[PDB]
Amino acid sequence: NQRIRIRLKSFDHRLIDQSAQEIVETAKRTGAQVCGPIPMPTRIERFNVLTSPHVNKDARDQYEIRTYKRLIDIVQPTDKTVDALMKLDLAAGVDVQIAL
Amino acid sequence: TNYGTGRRKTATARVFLSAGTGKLVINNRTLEQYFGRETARMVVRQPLELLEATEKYDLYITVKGGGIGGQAGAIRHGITRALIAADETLKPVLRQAGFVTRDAREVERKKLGLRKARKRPQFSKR
Amino acid sequence: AKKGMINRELKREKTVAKYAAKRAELKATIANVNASDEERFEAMLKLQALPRNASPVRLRNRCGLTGRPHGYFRKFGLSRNKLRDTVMQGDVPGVVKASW
Amino acid sequence: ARIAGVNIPDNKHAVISLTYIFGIGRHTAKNILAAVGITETTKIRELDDAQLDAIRAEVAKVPTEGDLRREISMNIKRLMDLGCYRGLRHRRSLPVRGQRTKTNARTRKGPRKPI
Amino acid sequence: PRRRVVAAREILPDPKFSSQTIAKFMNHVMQDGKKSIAESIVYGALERVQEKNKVDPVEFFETTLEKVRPMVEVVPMEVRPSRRTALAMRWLVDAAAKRSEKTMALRLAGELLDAAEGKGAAIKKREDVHRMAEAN
Amino acid sequence: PRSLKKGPFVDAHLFAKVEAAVASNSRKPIKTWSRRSMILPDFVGLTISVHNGRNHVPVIVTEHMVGHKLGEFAPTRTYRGH
RNA sequence: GGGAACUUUAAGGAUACUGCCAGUGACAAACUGGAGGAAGGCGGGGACGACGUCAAGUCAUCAUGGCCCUUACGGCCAGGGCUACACACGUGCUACAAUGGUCGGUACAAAGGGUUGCUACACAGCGAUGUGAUGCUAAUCUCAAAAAGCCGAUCGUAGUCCGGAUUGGAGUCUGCAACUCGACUCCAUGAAGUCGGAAUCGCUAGUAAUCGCGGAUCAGAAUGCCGCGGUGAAUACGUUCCCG
Repeated sequence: NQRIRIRLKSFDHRLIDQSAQEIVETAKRTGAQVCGPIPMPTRIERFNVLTSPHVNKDARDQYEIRTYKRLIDIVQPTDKTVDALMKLDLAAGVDVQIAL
Repeated sequence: TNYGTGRRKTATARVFLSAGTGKLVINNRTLEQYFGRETARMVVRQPLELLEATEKYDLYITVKGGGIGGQAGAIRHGITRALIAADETLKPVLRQAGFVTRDAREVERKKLGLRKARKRPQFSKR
Repeated sequence: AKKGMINRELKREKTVAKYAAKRAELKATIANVNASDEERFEAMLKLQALPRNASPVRLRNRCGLTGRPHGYFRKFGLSRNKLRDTVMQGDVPGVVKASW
Repeated sequence: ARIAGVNIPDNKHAVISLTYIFGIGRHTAKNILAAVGITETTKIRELDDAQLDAIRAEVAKVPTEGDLRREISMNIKRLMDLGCYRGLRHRRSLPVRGQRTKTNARTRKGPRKPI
Repeated sequence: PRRRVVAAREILPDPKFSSQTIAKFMNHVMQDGKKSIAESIVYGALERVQEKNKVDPVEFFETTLEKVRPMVEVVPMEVRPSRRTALAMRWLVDAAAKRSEKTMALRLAGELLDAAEGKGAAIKKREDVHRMAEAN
Repeated sequence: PRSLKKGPFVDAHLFAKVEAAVASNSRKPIKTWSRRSMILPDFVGLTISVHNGRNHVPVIVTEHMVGHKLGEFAPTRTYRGH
């Protein structure tokens, strides 16, 4: 019943999808069964920034930043599975959390 | 037996249509308990009334999101799709009635510098 | 901003850092119900006897590059003038122009 | 009927009629009626004498007209004599609780005075 | 619009009698989107009229509307068929307001019943409009 | 106003001066900038020079002043009409 | 327990092109109508601002040529002011009521925020709130009650059971500290106002109107600003007149 839960967070959904694909392929190689990847709801934060130095309240830039989240479940681990996951390299821009 | 999905202004309706004798239930409630204003009930009942078939089917309906008008419209759309999924030849009559179309109108966003989607603050030359 | 105002902000931050633990202990003693009312009054007097800059309500957020005191955006630590320029040339990760 | 020295309307409910006495609001009226035992929807016209004196006894327990007006006047006069900030505002007939006076002070000031 | 001709919007018939006249009258009655209140008022008025006399509401209403319908607006300009119904329902709405019955549905029912016999504030509205119509 | 569970607020130096005078019986005014200190019953019978922004105004404390702040008796703005 | 159907979540794809039919146009561009289709002629909205104009705005975000001050035009502190008040204007909010006010019962959202934070629940208080205590680093727990809506009772056109300014008294919370100069709660008070002159503003559809909800700034302090959904209209014959 040793279940491994992996949560991926990023600011770039292509990067996060690449990482999720790499992880699921690495696990399927060692032969443990996988569940996911499951996409969690995205968070969106918006900002309004005045562009003129002194006075134009109607002249503004609207920016945003998104946080993408992916969930991966590992069931029936093989001994090689955890070692392969730990030897997996850390891609820049993607945050990975592993819970047992 | 047959299934239909309806959508109208952020409302979504799941409709299960079978053969029987006219029971109707929405979110484990009757039509009169669920909808208080009678025009919503007429909107819900329009498809079967237009077919003269209100005593030959059982309807099991779940609905979520939106307001009363949106939910009534979604339920009507779902009933139409469920009837079409039961008898294909019925579609011309429902399309003539106008029940097959998915209404796409939705709330417009507020815009920078305006009070609303279109309303503009009061202007003065002097 | 002038250099004096920036140094003033630095001095207040240093004072707040220096008096952090004593103030928290005093407030805990004040909010403690088991202690005698004489003890609570004494703690109130000691708290009122600290230097003014020890209190955090006198700190003002300023831009990390220019020291501007208006338009702060806690998330980035930059005022609007520098935030616009830094975002629009790509040095802020994940931030893009927003449309919806 | 005459209660506390004024004639309250007889064709209204008691909770609305008792509010016509200075110093009694809706909350106090329903409190008095609940304390005595009359329903809030009973009109004054269908109230017998005994319940009328029962209401009068309860109204005797709160400052209503002359005592209350005298007390308010004394409070204002004390501030004006003392000469604190609120007393100065009362003397000059200006807002007392910190509102703006550059515009929008017409309730205290009265109608506009032409230059 | 300096080049275009914009087609007149088409509104749905009412769910109860399937009458576009009733639907447009309801839209004229409604204020700020309270269609439920407007429906209650209009349906109550028609029900009251039907109780007073056993006549079918759709032709009852359209007959009274034809009687109140003006041929000339207010200084005579000439108007189109839609304008006829427009100002007819406009005047019909106002008279019930200054009537004195307790509920708006009852007030409107009284106004319709009295206009059906020519004794309606909308009726003298039309009469005055006509009296200025023979002016020019 | 200030919550009763905390009690009145008086500046420590002003309280020290007042209690010193009252333990003694001195009569010259007590000069202060503490416009925010509350008037306590011990203040009665004393003259306090309260700052008002540009000057020190003398205030002779009476019984009814108890419960006010010192600044209420030293106005800060000057107005005489338009 | 279980299922992977449905809703949803979120990545990748398909689809619309006058493609088909009937007339027009000119023998074209284009224009008119019909079928199928979720959608038909640019389906709706956003970002994107050509060559140029106004010695337009910003030396107080910042940088910078020149000029000026140097025991002071630099620097440190406490108190006060930016909140004044015979008046005039701009932008808003709340009303003048019955398509409404109050009371009781009962339904339906979207988006967003939360670890020096949001708090289930119990107790205390009329209430703002306080004490104990539980979950949450969040599609997991929480802010949170949507409001207008529907059913019933009452009020019966009154300056009122409309309106909620101003003032007296008593409190809570943040904060070293609410006098000048905070927000909120309770009792009392109950102003103008009965739809607004000459004149003038916004809007062509999920729009106007109306109803509630969230966030940045922020110890505390929105009727402003930026967003979200609910209910949901009327009218356009035309280019003389006004403006660009």
